[PDB]
Amino acid sequence: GSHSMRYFYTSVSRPGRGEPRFISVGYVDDTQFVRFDSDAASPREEPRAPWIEQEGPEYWDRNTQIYKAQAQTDRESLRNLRGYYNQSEAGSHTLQSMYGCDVGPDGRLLRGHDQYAYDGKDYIALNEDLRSWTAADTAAQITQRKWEAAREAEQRRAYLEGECVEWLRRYLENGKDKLERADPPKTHVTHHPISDHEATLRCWALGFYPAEITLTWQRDGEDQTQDTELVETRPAGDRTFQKWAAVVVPSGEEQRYTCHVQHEGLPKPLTLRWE
Amino acid sequence: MIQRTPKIQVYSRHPAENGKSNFLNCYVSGFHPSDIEVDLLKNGERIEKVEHSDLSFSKDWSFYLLYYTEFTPTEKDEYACRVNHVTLSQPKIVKWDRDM
Amino acid sequence: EPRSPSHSM
Repeated sequence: GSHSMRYFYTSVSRPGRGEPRFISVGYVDDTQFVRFDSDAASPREEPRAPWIEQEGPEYWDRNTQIYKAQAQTDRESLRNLRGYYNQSEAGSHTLQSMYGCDVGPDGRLLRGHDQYAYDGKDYIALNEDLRSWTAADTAAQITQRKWEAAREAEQRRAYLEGECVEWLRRYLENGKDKLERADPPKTHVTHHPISDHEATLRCWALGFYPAEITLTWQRDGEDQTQDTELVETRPAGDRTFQKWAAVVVPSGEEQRYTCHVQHEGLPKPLTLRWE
Repeated sequence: MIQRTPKIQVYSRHPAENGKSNFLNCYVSGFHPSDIEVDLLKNGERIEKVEHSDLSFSKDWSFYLLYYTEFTPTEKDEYACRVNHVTLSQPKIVKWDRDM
Repeated sequence: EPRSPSHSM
């Protein structure tokens, strides 16, 4: 299948309380596989999926030193950004980093990503050409000129075309079925009378992977878009996801309603009813 | 500066069955900044053994966290999630409903 | 595996 790897960094300043907190998480598709927290008793990269545990001690040692260095770099970036924006040295600010690679079924790079947000606003991003930057404002143009002079885009491109693609391929070979084969939803319909005249039909999708899914209610095979309550897809906590869709219907008309489930893990789209 | 109000969902990992071990989840998402307080409550009292997922975020930079605890649901025990964030003028309390 | 850090902003 097509796959992605992403690293997500969050640095949060706390002036007067010490160095910023740095947290990193790594994902392959929708599976978190590593974390690092600068505030841990002994900070180090830690496994968060079983298939990464087989990586040897040199892996964990290299990555731990990288996060420690990146925490110090983000601390410098936070100091520079509050200077660029002429902000108070007393206040807490956020620097977020998001990078990684999208690959096709043959494992070739489809797209590289390397971008940043300051206090929840887009700041600077490596363009799809992996050679040029988009800066949000004159502060980000200071960073852009610094990074153009330092040939940062070249160093980012080398990672995204090399280590990112090559390590994602390795994780997929080690992850095997956990990463390659979708886990279809377990589905059921529940019925909740509101009154003698109205009832709720709720269509459940549980334990599915990956998170992408479509749930629709139909009346006589027509989508009930404007009348469906749909909850945001949510983690079960065991690496699988949940979703439900609900419709309020006239009591005794339940038989006209079908729930339609589309998920990559299903042999074919499911039609469910209250039964 | 960007401030985004958290979305909250409270739910069990598995369909609830009285007397059967489960996980109580409180999923907080769509928020900024990341500073947030989430407690799970049993009959109004703070549950002590509560873990959370590692801080991550969505493509719009908004944060999400899952808070969770092992629990055995009963008929009478009431569960809730209480959230404090800079965007909320008071704590937001969402009750667990086994049917949602 | 993560990218080696490079220059500050």
